[PDB]
Amino acid sequence: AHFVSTENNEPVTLHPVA
Amino acid sequence: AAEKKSARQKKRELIAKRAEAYEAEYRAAEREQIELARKARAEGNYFVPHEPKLIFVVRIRGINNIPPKARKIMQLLRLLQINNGIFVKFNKAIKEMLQVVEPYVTYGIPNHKTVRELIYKRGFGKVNKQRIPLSDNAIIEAALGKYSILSVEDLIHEIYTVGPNFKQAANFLWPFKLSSPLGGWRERKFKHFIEGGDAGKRDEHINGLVQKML
Amino acid sequence: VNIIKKRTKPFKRHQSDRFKRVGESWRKPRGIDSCVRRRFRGTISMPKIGYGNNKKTRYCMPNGLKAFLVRNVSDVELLLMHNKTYAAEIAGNVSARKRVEIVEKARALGVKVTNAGAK
Amino acid sequence: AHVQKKNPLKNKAVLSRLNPYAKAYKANVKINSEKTPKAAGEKFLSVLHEN
Amino acid sequence: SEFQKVVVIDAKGHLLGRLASVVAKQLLGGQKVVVVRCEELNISGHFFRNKLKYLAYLRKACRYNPSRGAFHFRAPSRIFQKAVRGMLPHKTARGQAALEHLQAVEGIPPPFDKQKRVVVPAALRVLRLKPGRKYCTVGRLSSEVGWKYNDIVAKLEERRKVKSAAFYQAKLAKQKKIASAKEASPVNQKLSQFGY
Amino acid sequence: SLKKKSKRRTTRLRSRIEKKAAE
Amino acid sequence: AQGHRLYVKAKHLSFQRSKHVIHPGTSIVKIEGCDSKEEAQFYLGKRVCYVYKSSKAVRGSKIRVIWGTIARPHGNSGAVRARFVHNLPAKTFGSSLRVMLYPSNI
Amino acid sequence: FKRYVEVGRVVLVTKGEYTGKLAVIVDIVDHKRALIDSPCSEFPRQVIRYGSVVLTHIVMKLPRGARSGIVAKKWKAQDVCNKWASSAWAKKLEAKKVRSQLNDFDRFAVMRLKKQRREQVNVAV
Amino acid sequence: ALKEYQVVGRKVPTEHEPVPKLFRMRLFAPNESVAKSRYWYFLKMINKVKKATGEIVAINEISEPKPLKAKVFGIWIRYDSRSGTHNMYKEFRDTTRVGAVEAMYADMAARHRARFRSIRILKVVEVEKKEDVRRNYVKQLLNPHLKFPLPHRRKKVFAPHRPSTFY
RNA sequence: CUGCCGAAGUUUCCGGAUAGCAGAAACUCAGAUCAGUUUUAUGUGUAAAAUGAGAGUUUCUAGUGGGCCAUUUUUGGUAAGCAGAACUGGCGAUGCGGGAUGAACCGAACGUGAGGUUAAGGUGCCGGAAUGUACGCUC
RNA sequence: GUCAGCAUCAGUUUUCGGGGGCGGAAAAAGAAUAAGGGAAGGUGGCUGUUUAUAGCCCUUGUUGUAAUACGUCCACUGGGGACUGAGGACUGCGGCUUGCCAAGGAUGCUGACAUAAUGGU
Repeated sequence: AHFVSTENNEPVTLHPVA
Repeated sequence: AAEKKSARQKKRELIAKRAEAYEAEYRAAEREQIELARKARAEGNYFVPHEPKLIFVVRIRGINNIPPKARKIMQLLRLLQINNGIFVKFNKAIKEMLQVVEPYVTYGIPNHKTVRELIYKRGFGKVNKQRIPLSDNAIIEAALGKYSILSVEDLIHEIYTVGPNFKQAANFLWPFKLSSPLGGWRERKFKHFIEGGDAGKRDEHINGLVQKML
Repeated sequence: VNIIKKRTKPFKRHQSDRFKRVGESWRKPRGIDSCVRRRFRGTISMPKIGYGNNKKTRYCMPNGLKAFLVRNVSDVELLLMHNKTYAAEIAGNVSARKRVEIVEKARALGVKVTNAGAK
Repeated sequence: AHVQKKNPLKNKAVLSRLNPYAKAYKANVKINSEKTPKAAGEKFLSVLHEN
Repeated sequence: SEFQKVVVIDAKGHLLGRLASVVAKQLLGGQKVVVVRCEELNISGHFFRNKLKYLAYLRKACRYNPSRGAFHFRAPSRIFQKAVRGMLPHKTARGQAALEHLQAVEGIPPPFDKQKRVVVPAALRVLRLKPGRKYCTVGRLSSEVGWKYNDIVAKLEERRKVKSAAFYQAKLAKQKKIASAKEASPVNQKLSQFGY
Repeated sequence: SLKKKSKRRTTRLRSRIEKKAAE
Repeated sequence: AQGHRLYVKAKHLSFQRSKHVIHPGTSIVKIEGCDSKEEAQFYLGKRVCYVYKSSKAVRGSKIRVIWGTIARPHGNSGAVRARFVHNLPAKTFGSSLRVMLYPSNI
Repeated sequence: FKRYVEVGRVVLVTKGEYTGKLAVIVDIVDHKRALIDSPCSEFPRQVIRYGSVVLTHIVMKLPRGARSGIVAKKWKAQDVCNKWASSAWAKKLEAKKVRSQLNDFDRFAVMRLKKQRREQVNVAV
Repeated sequence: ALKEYQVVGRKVPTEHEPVPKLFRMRLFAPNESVAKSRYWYFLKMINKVKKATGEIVAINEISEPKPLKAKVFGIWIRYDSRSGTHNMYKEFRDTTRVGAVEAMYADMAARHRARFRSIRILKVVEVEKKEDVRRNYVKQLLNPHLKFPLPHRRKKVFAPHRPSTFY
């Protein structure tokens, strides 16, 4: 396995578009 | 007289040490993954578990009305009968095979209990092109002594962890002849597993299906 | 070990019931459209090698011995060493005088007689 | 040899034959006996309870 | 759950199909069933719709000798018996035996008016039909198709109600006496800890 | 039926209905 | 008079069958008072018998009996499957069977 | 009507693992669901469907959405317990439960009880 | 039963995009495998992110923070019809976001004969104020004096007495 | 009479020789080659890892040389049908469960039996199996 | 000889429980108990208001290593039922200690009946 950093990689929430 | 008894007794202790070492490895690997996930969650970080190098494939469709292209692959997978389960080395060359026999087989990630129970109950070795039950460690020892596999626990380890000799171990195991599931399949079985059926990839639910089949 | 037979009814030739000219002795149907050779439902069964009985109990009577045809007192003597394996069966054309002689000799030798009380 | 196949899971004696380690296994171990550290980042909770 | 030798079913407020399917199963089970008050059965759908149903059933007849066609029976008991029969293997000896173990009668004849009449919860209109939905009654349907004993059955049932109610008053008066003497004995309250 | 016409259809009629649906 | 009947009553419903094939070896039995497969687990292993009468006085008796054993539940409604020493005749569909209380485990 | 689905009504659970218990409708969800709670610790606060309960005639004052503790406090204050038991319906249910748990020896004593009770059958002429 | 899943994923890192954006969706599925499959289908249909070139970085089930409190949820949906183009908004009153989603799927399948694939969840929000509550039946459920008779009250065959079927 | 092996169902050239499928005999081959398969690489084709299987040839001698149905692509279309190819399937040599009944539909492929569990389809009654559970629509 | 009943086992299987690890938001809840915030589908009070003579919602602390659900695992355990008994001196792999054993396939204890039970035709 490996690690991934979220520092300056904050997740953007997405929801489908009509 | 005494030489063979001493050698077999020492061999018995050696297997016990290996089995103890293997059991600790599984516990440590599970514990360390949990610690890594816990630390990622505490830091807000995201931790990706490694890809599963092992997959267990069960044929769910019979020998009737199957295209020749799909038929040859199950011939190469030794899935010559319905409700037959085998171990496959999950890699880039296998993902494409299983993607085209998606409507005919199901597969997923087997845990240790699934592999341990399968070899204990349905474990049969291919000895001199014959289906001999793995009823004692000497059967495995004479057939896989070149690859330093001496007992059922060694065979389970070589299958579970996908060691260097996984190809030899998987080829040694005659394809498991599983029964019809206890409780049955879903209402519609040949739909894709995602769409409410019981075909294709199912990840960690291959265990819940296999326990029915054992 | 007991004797168990895979089947008890005989295999009858097809339509032997309907026709008196068609004997009940089994004959394999060569008809191409024969639904009975095709093994349809409700049709009668055909002789198969799967109906063969146990090798260790084949040719054995219910009592567990094998019938051996005997014509004279000389034949019975040949059954001295197999009285627990073979049971003497006197032939149907043996006269009444030789019947009683065969039965007495077999009884003295300890050899079973299958049809002793006859003629 | 091996006239009958006996399942090691249902046969304690056959399991001993196949696996000379089941005699000492210690299946259940108590490891959550110290102060349980509630490990969850505050930003992770906000992302979890988002929208 | 249980059975009796003879089961008397009071078909008032029951549905034709729901009751018949329960009855047909009991007959094949080996029980004897007597369905009384067959003229009080109910059918889903409004009266005109059901009348057109049967009328269309009357149309079923051969050109040759209509006496060889389907014999249309107008009595409510005969209507109910036809519904039961179609739910039975009536072309076999097992089906014929089950039919003979059933007796459907209009009203309640004297041999059955002095016996307890059970009801089928699975066939009751008040439980099976949504309130406000249209339902017909076989008695009115039969009397319009050609049944010609509606009035007399109504009169005979009125007399049966009067005689039965007088019996109930006598039994209730007797039950009042035994109820009064029930708790009069101190032994009832002595060890009533067993729930009796 | 009950109306004027049988709801049940002829087997060759069903197939050609499937054929007409296809084209 | 009601100091007897140490048995539960039951009815021989039919054979164990598909829509078109019967298997006369095992019979479906409706034990009364039983209402679920969980309730049928009590009656598993009990001794069910079929008591009938014949013309001849065998052993000076007009009544013969075919024994049997409750095997497993059949469906969600509490019916059971029973295996008799001699498979029951097809004429007993709907007849009465007696389910004894032995071998008991209560 | 005597029974209405309203906040503060005591209900009897009929279907589920809590059959026979007494609950009170703390809040109403919609035409097919209701949120209930009971003072007894064995009965957790949960959402139930109306098919699982039967509306009892006992209605006690209760603010909408009250927490479990205050529901118990109101339950103790208004003495809903043994107020349900005061009804003849509850006595029949409890007597049925007692009869269910009786063993063979207790049933024998019952027969002697009712035989002695039937002994009198004495009425005035 | 459905389970709410928080799904976060991204494309495989490459010299072109060494730090790809982490896309997170809140979508409902019976299990994790279905949730990831629906996530990848949505990501392809929205951001044109290929399933093959991507991977899943985090998956987490979500429990209702207040499952014992009655709430009203408004759900936006893009239903597919014969024309395959529709968008509606529906309100459901219940105690769990999963329950509202469960009710919405049953309702749409009951009325418009929809399916799980024809339905795509657009947005789920918790409307807490009676002012923003729009539907009449929801308002008549939030009335302070709500009380009504219980409707549809409804082996042991051969009952000896007639049912009370009332109070 | 039983048992075993078991097709072709049509190319390619002038009724055929040929090939193909099925067998036999005799050879060599296991540090070897194959494959109705998938990856990798080079530009759909070519070349070299995965998985399965012992893999090859030479002789010679039987039977086959039709069609039907369906999918997809495509060629035109036509009142509307359809017509022309290709494509691999299914039948054809083959019973069984279900679809009320059935050459082509869903499952499933066969020695004789016991037990267990399922597929497709079902559980009001005929009929083996819940007049199950939950939410809606419909007179 | 026939047919039964039970026990201790072996093989296949089905069906109920009990106990204990581990995991997730180290469940979410919740309860009890301290802050602050907000209000209503507005209670006492006086249509309008902010816990009073009902209470509710939100956040935090605490009780906390809370419980429980759930997933998962036990070479953890307790029962009920059905089918099967192939093989025929000894070898083997193992366990407990020469021996004993659930360890390379069923034995033991009893009955009833023979004028009948079973098997037939």
